[PDB]
Amino acid sequence: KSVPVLFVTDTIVLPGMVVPIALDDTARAAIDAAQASESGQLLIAPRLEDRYPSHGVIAKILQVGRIAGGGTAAVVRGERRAQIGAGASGPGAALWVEVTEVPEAEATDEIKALTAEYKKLLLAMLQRREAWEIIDYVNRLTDPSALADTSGYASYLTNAQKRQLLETVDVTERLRVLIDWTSDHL
Repeated sequence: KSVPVLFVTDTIVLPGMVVPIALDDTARAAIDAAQASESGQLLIAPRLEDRYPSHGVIAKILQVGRIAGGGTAAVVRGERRAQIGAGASGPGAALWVEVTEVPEAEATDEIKALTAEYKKLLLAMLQRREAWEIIDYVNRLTDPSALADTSGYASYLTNAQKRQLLETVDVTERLRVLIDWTSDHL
């Protein structure tokens, strides 16, 4: 399964997040490519360093629009993690990658304990932010991955940390590292 890929340097999109992305040359190429395709699918991947990243997030383009400063951003919603395979030039002038579905994770009882205690630290950290409205939603949230998502929007995590979350398909590994980073709130 082949999709146009857009590399981000300044956000990270995890499954479920909705983010604007300022479109550079490479990026509008990808956006154009995705809007032509059957599926409209867009792969969102962290910074290219010396290798294709192991994983990106399949995303749906919500809206493409001009923004302050004369440039354009695309609003995208992350849908699911995908493993990145082979690359090629493709339709349009986009970079195209073979992707495959990640396996979904069964609800281990220790995942539920990890998710429970990450939720406790998150609510404290949100309470420190006076993010009262978000505390409302986070209270109703039980989906570990969807909860693990929340930290993509966190301003106290580096984009390197967030990339490490993206590339960690293991939920119990994700929750644990999130517990550590969120537990840095002295």
